[PDB]
Amino acid sequence: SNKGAIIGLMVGGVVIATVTVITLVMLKKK
Repeated sequence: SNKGAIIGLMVGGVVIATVTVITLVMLKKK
């Protein structure tokens, strides 16, 4: 359908993956 369609999920796929790492550290402040 579109080879570029995935190129847009690059920037949106890294951010959501970064916040997940920080979240784990948040609760670690226990």
